[PDB]
Amino acid sequence: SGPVPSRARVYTDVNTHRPREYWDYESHVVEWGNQDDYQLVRKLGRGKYSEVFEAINITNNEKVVVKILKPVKKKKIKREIKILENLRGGPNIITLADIVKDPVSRTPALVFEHVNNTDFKQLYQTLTDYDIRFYMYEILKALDYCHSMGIMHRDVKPHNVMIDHEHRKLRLIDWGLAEFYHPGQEYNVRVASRYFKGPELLVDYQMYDYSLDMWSLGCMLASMIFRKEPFFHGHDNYDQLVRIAKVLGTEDLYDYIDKYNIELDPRFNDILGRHSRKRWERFVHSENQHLVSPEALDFLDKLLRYDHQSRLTAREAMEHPYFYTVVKD
Ligand SMILES: COc1ccc(C(=O)Nc2ncc(-c3ccc(C(=O)O)cc3)s2)cc1
Repeated sequence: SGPVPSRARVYTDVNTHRPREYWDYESHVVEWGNQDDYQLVRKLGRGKYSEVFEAINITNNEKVVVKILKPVKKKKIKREIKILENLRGGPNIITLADIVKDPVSRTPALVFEHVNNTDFKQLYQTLTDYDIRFYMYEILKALDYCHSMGIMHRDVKPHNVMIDHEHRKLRLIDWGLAEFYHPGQEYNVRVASRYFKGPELLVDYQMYDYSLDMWSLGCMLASMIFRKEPFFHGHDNYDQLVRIAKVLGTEDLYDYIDKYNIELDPRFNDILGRHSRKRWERFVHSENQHLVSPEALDFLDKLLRYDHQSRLTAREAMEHPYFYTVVKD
């Protein structure tokens, strides 16, 4: 008879108590840098709505990355910009070193610090058990910081986690989907990579929060220790939830939907079927045991939970024994 509302259990009113210019990006006035200080070197990846290039600051010969914002909606540009500024300086948060525009065209471009990212398409291998705990911990720092600042990343995935292994340097990037958290707001469930979409999104529950991001984190932790990227590999959004259900089980999935009085599509109930909750051990093998430990499994199990309200906060996660060595260090 109607979805049960929900609210973040932590940092719930973080933006409510701040000045109106902090989250009101629509009124944010941008200060422009000088476009002529940069020269594009080569195109990297791509994207819909943006063109990313490796570049060089002609003033200091320093490498930099430039994201040209293609014709879209100024609000979206204002949102990412305001967010990037609000987070500037945060631990492991990509640094927005400048903002420029074509004086004639008006086409906006975001200049970021450069990261000599180690090729991930085949790197998470040499990554030792300690390397994972370390980087996971570092990713946690960024999340707790951004969440602390009332902001949801919404696109946590391996591609948005730049890593310069040689320098043990990590950065969380592309805040293109990030949004400000305001208790009781209904958000767009169509964010984040499919393999990293949380149950809440998959069942169309819109009143979600920061917890979306630890689920995505949990997915990354899984793929990393079990050496299966992506861990949950669905064909489409519907199948994505089936992949999760085959691991976490259907009973818990149904208690969750029941709890929030969520209505699922009829056909969806047919494809979910019936599955038992499998034990994580079931996924460990000779090629990934060195990365798996009891602590890792306990931590992962506390991240990957249907009910977003029951997931660990980034802060609580940084306290898990899995990180004993890292912290100690
Ligand atoms: C193989 O060596 C490599 C060295 C460097 C790179 C590379 O892309 N470096 C990069 N450094 C920073 C990058 C970056 C890309 C997008 C965004 C955003 O917020 O949208 C922010 C920062 S990309 C890629 C490969």
